[PDB]
Amino acid sequence: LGFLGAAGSTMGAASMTLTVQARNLLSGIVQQQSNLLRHLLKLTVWGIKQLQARVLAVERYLRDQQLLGIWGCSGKLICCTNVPWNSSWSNRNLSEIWDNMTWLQWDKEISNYTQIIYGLLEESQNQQEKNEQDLLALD
Amino acid sequence: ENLWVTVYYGVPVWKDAETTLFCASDAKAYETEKHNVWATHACVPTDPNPQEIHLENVTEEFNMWKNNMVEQMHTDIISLWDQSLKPCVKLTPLCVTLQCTNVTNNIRGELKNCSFNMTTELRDKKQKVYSLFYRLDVVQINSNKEYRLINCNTSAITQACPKVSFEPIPIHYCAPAGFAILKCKDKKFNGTGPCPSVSTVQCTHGIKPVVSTQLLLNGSLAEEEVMIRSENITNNAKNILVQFNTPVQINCTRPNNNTRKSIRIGPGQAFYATGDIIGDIRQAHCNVSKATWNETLGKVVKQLRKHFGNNTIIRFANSSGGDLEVTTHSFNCGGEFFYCNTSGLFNSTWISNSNDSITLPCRIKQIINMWQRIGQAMYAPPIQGVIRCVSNITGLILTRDGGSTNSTTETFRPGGGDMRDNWRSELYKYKVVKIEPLGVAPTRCKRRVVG
Amino acid sequence: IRGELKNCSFNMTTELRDKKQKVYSLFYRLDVVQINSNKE
Ligand SMILES: *[C@@H]1O[C@H](CO)[C@@H](O[C@@H]2O[C@H](CO)[C@@H](O[C@@H]3O[C@H](CO[C@H]4O[C@H](CO[C@H]5O[C@H](CO)[C@@H](O)[C@H](O)[C@@H]5O)[C@@H](O)[C@H](O[C@H]5O[C@H](CO)[C@@H](O)[C@H](O)[C@@H]5O)[C@@H]4O)[C@@H](O)[C@H](O[C@H]4O[C@H](CO)[C@@H](O)[C@H](O)[C@@H]4O)[C@@H]3O)[C@H](O)[C@H]2NC(C)=O)[C@H](O)[C@H]1NC(C)=O
Ligand SMILES: *[C@@H]1O[C@H](CO)[C@@H](O[C@@H]2O[C@H](CO)[C@@H](O[C@@H]3O[C@H](CO[C@H]4O[C@H](CO[C@H]5O[C@H](CO)[C@@H](O)[C@H](O)[C@@H]5O)[C@@H](O)[C@H](O[C@H]5O[C@H](CO[C@H]6O[C@H](CO)[C@@H](O)[C@H](O)[C@@H]6O)[C@@H](O)[C@H](O)[C@@H]5O)[C@@H]4O)[C@@H](O)[C@H](O)[C@@H]3O)[C@H](O)[C@H]2NC(C)=O)[C@H](O)[C@H]1NC(C)=O
Ligand SMILES: *[C@@H]1O[C@H](CO)[C@@H](O[C@@H]2O[C@H](CO)[C@@H](O[C@@H]3O[C@H](CO[C@H]4O[C@H](CO[C@H]5O[C@H](CO)[C@@H](O)[C@H](O)[C@@H]5O)[C@@H](O)[C@H](O)[C@@H]4O)[C@@H](O)[C@H](O[C@H]4O[C@H](CO)[C@@H](O)[C@H](O)[C@@H]4O)[C@@H]3O)[C@H](O)[C@H]2NC(C)=O)[C@H](O)[C@H]1NC(C)=O
Ligand SMILES: *[C@@H]1O[C@H](CO)[C@@H](O[C@@H]2O[C@H](CO)[C@@H](O[C@@H]3O[C@H](CO[C@H]4O[C@H](CO)[C@@H](O)[C@H](O)[C@@H]4O)[C@@H](O)[C@H](O[C@H]4O[C@H](CO)[C@@H](O)[C@H](O)[C@@H]4O)[C@@H]3O)[C@H](O)[C@H]2NC(C)=O)[C@H](O)[C@H]1NC(C)=O
Ligand SMILES: *[C@@H]1O[C@H](CO)[C@@H](O[C@@H]2O[C@H](CO)[C@@H](O[C@@H]3O[C@H](CO[C@H]4O[C@H](CO[C@H]5O[C@H](CO)[C@@H](O)[C@H](O)[C@@H]5O)[C@@H](O)[C@H](O)[C@@H]4O)[C@@H](O)[C@H](O)[C@@H]3O)[C@H](O)[C@H]2NC(C)=O)[C@H](O)[C@H]1NC(C)=O
Ligand SMILES: *[C@@H]1O[C@H](CO)[C@@H](O[C@@H]2O[C@H](CO)[C@@H](O[C@@H]3O[C@H](CO[C@H]4O[C@H](CO[C@H]5O[C@H](CO)[C@@H](O)[C@H](O)[C@@H]5O)[C@@H](O)[C@H](O)[C@@H]4O)[C@@H](O)[C@H](O)[C@@H]3O)[C@H](O)[C@H]2NC(C)=O)[C@H](O)[C@H]1NC(C)=O
Ligand SMILES: *[C@@H]1O[C@H](CO)[C@@H](O[C@@H]2O[C@H](CO)[C@@H](O[C@@H]3O[C@H](CO[C@H]4O[C@H](CO[C@H]5O[C@H](CO)[C@@H](O)[C@H](O)[C@@H]5O)[C@@H](O)[C@H](O)[C@@H]4O)[C@@H](O)[C@H](O)[C@@H]3O)[C@H](O)[C@H]2NC(C)=O)[C@H](O)[C@H]1NC(C)=O
Ligand SMILES: *[C@@H]1O[C@H](CO)[C@@H](O[C@@H]2O[C@H](CO)[C@@H](O[C@@H]3O[C@H](CO)[C@@H](O)[C@H](O[C@H]4O[C@H](CO)[C@@H](O)[C@H](O)[C@@H]4O)[C@@H]3O)[C@H](O)[C@H]2NC(C)=O)[C@H](O)[C@H]1NC(C)=O
Ligand SMILES: *[C@@H]1O[C@H](CO)[C@@H](O[C@@H]2O[C@H](CO)[C@@H](O[C@@H]3O[C@H](CO[C@H]4O[C@H](CO)[C@@H](O)[C@H](O)[C@@H]4O)[C@@H](O)[C@H](O)[C@@H]3O)[C@H](O)[C@H]2NC(C)=O)[C@H](O)[C@H]1NC(C)=O
Ligand SMILES: *[C@@H]1O[C@H](CO)[C@@H](O[C@@H]2O[C@H](CO)[C@@H](O[C@@H]3O[C@H](CO)[C@@H](O)[C@H](O)[C@@H]3O)[C@H](O)[C@H]2NC(C)=O)[C@H](O)[C@H]1NC(C)=O
Ligand SMILES: *[C@@H]1O[C@H](CO)[C@@H](O)[C@H](O)[C@H]1NC(C)=O
Repeated sequence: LGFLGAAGSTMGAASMTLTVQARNLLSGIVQQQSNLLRHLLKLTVWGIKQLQARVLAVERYLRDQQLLGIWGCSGKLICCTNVPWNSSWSNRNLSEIWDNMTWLQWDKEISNYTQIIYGLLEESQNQQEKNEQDLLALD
Repeated sequence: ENLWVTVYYGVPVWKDAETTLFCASDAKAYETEKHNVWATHACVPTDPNPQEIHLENVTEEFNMWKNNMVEQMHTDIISLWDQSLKPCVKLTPLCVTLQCTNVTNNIRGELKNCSFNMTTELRDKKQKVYSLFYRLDVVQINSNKEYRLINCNTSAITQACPKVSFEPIPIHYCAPAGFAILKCKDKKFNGTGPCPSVSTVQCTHGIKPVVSTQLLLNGSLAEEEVMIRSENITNNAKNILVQFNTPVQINCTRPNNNTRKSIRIGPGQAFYATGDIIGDIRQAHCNVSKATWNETLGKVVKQLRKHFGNNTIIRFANSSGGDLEVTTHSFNCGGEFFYCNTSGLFNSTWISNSNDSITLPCRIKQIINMWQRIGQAMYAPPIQGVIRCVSNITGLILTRDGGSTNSTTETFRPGGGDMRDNWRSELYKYKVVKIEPLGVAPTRCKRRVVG
Repeated sequence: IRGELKNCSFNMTTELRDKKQKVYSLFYRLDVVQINSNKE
């Protein structure tokens, strides 16, 4: 275990842990609450690099976390979707990918049409599914 | 088979990108003596616990010449140096005609007793006082010699603050959230390539900004025999970094007993001139254990053997061309800036398979503008008292043998032409990556039908 | 003996604060104005 501890292991192992990566993603001991505590101008070059790094920290976290909210998966770490898998994406079989490719390799295998999957993802799970209440919310 | 897509938040995948990093260091200067030029009045404190994970099964490829952590390092030091000189005494009034004389030839003369006319506290009145200056920092104009500061011709001048430490202290570079720094834990790492032993430490090791020329000090050394790294070997032109396995100890000391003479030039501002010397004039020197040096120079030609024409003739020459301040082992020590003659170390040549100690002559300069920066130069005030530095020498910098088309032999003379390569000797193993926690994968699993 | 610029001579500091130097320069009209035989 550890942060990215299973980065080189098979995809089945990264499926098993996963939180250790998600936990250490927003806040860090490195930030350490700023201030010297314990000259009186904090306009130094260091303060500029820190604050612009604290911004992109939450700017990149919220850019990805906004994606989880529009897919109905905000509350959980792994959610299933109602989008069928299209064979043009990969020809490999069920146990052939989860035990032989590792995630590091997999991100390069879908990076071509990865944005296209994201487009179809907002539709089937939250554009129609959240709409389907119309008939079932009350009759 | 009705395979459905499923999302996974926190997937261990990354892509090479370079973001803005920041400082980290614990209790250093503090109360007794602070105001360090680099660590400022406050850096974010480093965690006492360092986090290193031996990433398994991974073989990420590094590149130390196309790595941007060294370029971020370069522009940070420049902006950090200029910020530590901006609020201080400017020495614009120091540009007057200087009438100077030798010192005690006794009819041996390398400093001059300068008399000149300078503004006082009151703008109306003027004052004449003496001061001593080193050679080359002043030049003649056209019976009684007449001189001028070498920088008044070029750019402006600003005195270094009196209570500022130019001592390199460890500065840690660490990543921003969603980022990680990858460490090459492979001992042998010829140039750069796929590293089998990677770690994803959140924070680098203790990196000291040792401002050095040609030869590196207080650096990091891998355990194997001396490493040789070139962006491209055989492109005679590209410079060569050299990592030792065991560092040599070189101690330097300035025997001059400088007295402090503070003369005001207007209000609050006070120029710190060299006073009158106490004791016989002695040239500054550097000691190198001749025994320790002969073997370090030998292990390199053994490693260089397998990289340059196998078994043939490898010679070492003195710098070769260039300017006086870049061809000598320049550095800072205690506040005064030394320039030592390296021709005494790169003269031997071995090929075909209580104790004496080499010494190096050194001169001192008080006028400096480093990193070939023609914007503004600074005057380093003379350090009152005794001077002694004792730092390990861990790295080296080499250069060409001209353009010998094939032929008989190869020679490598030192040439610390640039400053950014000095930090590349400390950053060969690191590289930062951007974590992408979003991964999508198929599995025969779908959520509830209606909702 | 057509005139809208003037050949100006004036006294100005040099590189060394101690010494001074005199050089000429041309300036456009209206950018300069008189004060009170030889114009000033
Ligand atoms: C590569 O790394 C090396 C190794 O780090 C590095 O070399 C170091 O360089 C720094 C400067 O860059 C040196 O630090 C300076 O030291 C000056 C001289 O004093 C030194 O030695 C003192 C010896 O004390 C012992 O003996 C005395 C009696 O002789 C006794 O009282 C003591 O108790 C002790 O037994 C030592 O004390 C002193 O520093 C500590 O203690 C004194 C009080 O004892 C205190 O005043 C200091 O603040 C400190 O806590 C020091 O080690 C020193 O003058 C200088 O500046 C300070 O003093 C001046 C004097 O006026 C003040 O004006 C100023 O405000 C400061 O307080 C500074 O501390 C260091 O010694 C070198 N090496 C060592 C041994 O660590 C190289 O530079 C690096 N490479 C490069 C790029 O150069
Ligand atoms: C970098 O450059 C700077 C430049 O400033 C250097 O700093 C300078 O260092 C020099 C070193 O020589 C200093 O000169 C010193 O001046 C003081 C003060 O002047 C008094 O004494 C003078 C004596 O005459 C000198 O020369 C004769 C020549 O033979 C010598 O014999 C003699 O020993 C002296 O060196 C007096 O002329 C002066 O006049 C008034 O008082 C007199 C008192 O009686 C003296 O003279 C009589 C004869 O008349 C003698 O019998 C008697 O013994 C005594 O010497 C009086 O007679 C006279 O009528 C007047 O009333 C002063 O009293 C001297 O005391 C030192 O001996 C020396 O000459 C510079 O002062 C100093 N600069 C400054 C800031 O002033 C700096 O050193 C250099 N860098 C280094 C390496 O540090
Ligand atoms: C580089 O140059 C500097 C500047 O000279 C050197 O700095 C001085 O060097 C000397 C010699 O190495 C040191 O040693 C001695 O210090 C003695 C103590 O003086 C200090 O404390 C005094 C307290 O009282 C003492 O003196 C009184 C008399 O006034 C006695 O009654 C009493 O018992 C004490 O002994 C203070 O009053 C004084 O101001 C100092 O703070 C000195 O007394 C001694 O003086 C002798 O030598 C002098 C020349 O150095 C000479 O002029 C005198 O007449 C006398 O013969 C001597 O100075 C100093 O401690 C040291 N510091 C300072 C600030 O002066 C430095 O050492 C040198 N580098 C090298 C290579 O040595
Ligand atoms: C030139 O080179 C010589 C030879 O290396 C140096 O002499 C050594 O100087 C170093 C550091 O200046 C000393 O190194 C270390 O001292 C440690 C002190 O112990 C503990 O506490 C400190 C303070 O909290 C901690 O920082 C430290 O980590 C320890 O917890 C030793 O414990 C170290 O030994 C072993 O463990 C560390 C822990 O990571 C490892 O990194 C080490 O590799 C090692 O396995 C270490 O010894 C050292 O004692 C001096 N002697 C020797 C023979 O190395 C000169 O100082 C140096 N000069 C310069 C300025 O470069
Ligand atoms: C995602 O999908 C995109 C397509 O939308 C893929 O893009 C391809 O990327 C590759 C690699 O970057 C491109 O390869 C090209 O390589 C060139 C050098 O050699 C190429 O040509 C050689 C001879 O060329 C002849 O035959 C080719 C055959 O296509 C013709 O196109 C030529 O006109 C000539 O007739 C070939 O032998 C050799 O294999 C190479 O094709 C280089 O000059 C190009 O800039 C380029 O890098 C490829 O061209 C891109 N796509 C297409 C179809 O053009 C991308 O890889 C996909 N990513 C993943 C991982 O899925
Ligand atoms: C500092 O700033 C000054 C002023 O701006 C710069 O100018 C020189 O300053 C020095 C003093 O440090 C001058 O030298 C001195 O001149 C004194 C008198 O000058 C007048 O007489 C001179 C001839 O001497 C006769 O008269 C004197 C009267 O005392 C008798 O003692 C002699 O025996 C002679 O009979 C003339 O040359 C001068 O023009 C005056 O009329 C003199 O008494 C001193 O002994 C000394 O010589 C010097 O003249 C100033 N100007 C020059 C030409 O440099 C100075 O340069 C600035 N800084 C430096 C570099 O020092
Ligand atoms: C630049 O800065 C200067 C100085 O601060 C400003 O002052 C004027 O500078 C000019 C030179 O450019 C001066 O004019 C010159 O004066 C020379 C000698 O002056 C002395 O004698 C004058 C009378 O001349 C007699 O003696 C000379 C000796 O050479 C003989 O050649 C003559 O034939 C006469 O017998 C006196 O008036 C003067 O006060 C001196 O005692 C002279 O030789 C030159 O030919 C020339 O005339 C001028 O005097 C300075 N002062 C004035 C009043 O302006 C200057 O203004 C600044 N910039 C400008 C605007 O130019
Ligand atoms: C590269 O290294 C070689 C040595 O490996 C070196 O050759 C040696 O140079 C030294 C110094 O020039 C020579 O030593 C001199 O020998 C002559 C007689 O041949 C003596 O007269 C000299 O004595 C005077 O100078 C000494 C200081 O240099 C004083 O201490 C002495 O009192 C005298 O005033 C002096 O001993 C030496 O002979 C050669 N050869 C050898 C084999 O040692 C070469 O110069 C180096 N090149 C560079 C540019 O570094
Ligand atoms: C560090 O070690 C690395 C791993 O070995 C080095 O990387 C290797 O670099 C070489 C040169 O850049 C690559 O390619 C070589 O090409 C030569 C030339 O082949 C052509 O000419 C020869 C005759 O001269 C002929 O026989 C061939 O058919 C070709 O026409 C080959 O001779 C070599 O065998 C080799 O293919 C390597 O591919 C590359 N290795 C890899 C993949 O890592 C690196 O250069 C070393 N140095 C540094 C600073 O990193
Ligand atoms: C740098 O200057 C220092 C002195 O300030 C020189 O250090 C001293 O070097 C000698 C070399 O013989 C050491 O002698 C021996 O040290 C061993 C331990 O290593 C000890 O067991 C012996 O009894 C003997 O003392 C001496 O200790 C050492 N001093 C210290 C404390 O480092 C040094 O040699 C100079 N550099 C060069 C170029 O030699
Ligand atoms: C997958 O989608 C692409 C683009 O619409 C389409 O060309 C392809 O035929 C689809 N494959 C199937 C049958 O899932």
